[PDB]
Amino acid sequence: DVDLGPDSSAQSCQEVDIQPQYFQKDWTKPID
Ligand SMILES: *[C@@H]1O[C@H](CO)[C@@H](O[C@@H]2O[C@H](CO)[C@@H](O)[C@H](O)[C@H]2NC(C)=O)[C@H](O)[C@H]1NC(C)=O
Repeated sequence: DVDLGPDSSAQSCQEVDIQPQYFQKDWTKPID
């Protein structure tokens, strides 16, 4: 077992905005 340093001292996790409709793009690179 190894040690991965000290734990995080943050009092709050980060805030995000999830919009999956903006990430749907038609870029196809199929395997050839
Ligand atoms: C950054 O991450 C590395 C990787 O875990 C930390 O290195 C460890 O530090 C602890 C502190 O006691 C040691 O016990 C481990 O042996 C170290 N592991 C390695 C692979 O180096 C490092 O402390 C971290 N730095 C900060 C500032 O969090």
